[PDB]
Amino acid sequence: ASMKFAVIDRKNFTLIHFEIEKPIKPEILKEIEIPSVDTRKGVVISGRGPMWMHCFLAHKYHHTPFVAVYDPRLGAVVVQSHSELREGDVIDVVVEEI
Amino acid sequence: ASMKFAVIDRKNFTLIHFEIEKPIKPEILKEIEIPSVDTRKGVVISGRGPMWMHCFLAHKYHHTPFVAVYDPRLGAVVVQSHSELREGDVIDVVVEEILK
Ligand SMILES: [Mn+2]
Ligand SMILES: [Mn+2]
Ligand SMILES: [Mn+2]
Ligand SMILES: [Mn+2]
Ligand SMILES: [Mn+2]
Repeated sequence: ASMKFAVIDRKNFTLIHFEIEKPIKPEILKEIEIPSVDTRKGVVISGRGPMWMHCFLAHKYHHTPFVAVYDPRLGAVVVQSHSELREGDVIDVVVEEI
Repeated sequence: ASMKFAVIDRKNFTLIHFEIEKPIKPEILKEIEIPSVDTRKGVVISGRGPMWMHCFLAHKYHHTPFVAVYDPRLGAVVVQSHSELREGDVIDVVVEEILK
């Protein structure tokens, strides 16, 4: 009841947006339940939060063909990948919060 | 000549501070040359940068016993680890950056 995730499926990746409701401590990273996704497809991760929340999640999806992290100015930046894209490639995404 | 790294060794982790000087594009992640460290020891990562820089570096040390990311309010938060600490544990380190 303190952290919501939205998941959106795409031809080429699963998007994960997280929202923080109540303020959080890091212990949360032991409790939190990470959305399960299509492994055959890479992952983009967005949300306003501490870098640690982002990194934690990012590593969590490290088996997928790639992981990218959202930056309002740029899109999703691939930070690691096994199969499809390269570190530093930028997927063209915009995320609107109403 | 756009991104500097400092390394500081400790009994229990290698600290990596990174600094950005020129503004950066994400292409940089293909070039960046990461400080090599004692694998037997975990790693703490401090620096101001985009999430992506943090995550990128963090993942880069993913073999070490753990990786933690510095947060001025809290300390170094373990975000992944193989051997020593737990995700969400907070190493109780203070980092102050002396300006000028
Ligand atoms: Mn794990
Ligand atoms: Mn890997
Ligand atoms: Mn790699
Ligand atoms: Mn691993
Ligand atoms: Mn754990």
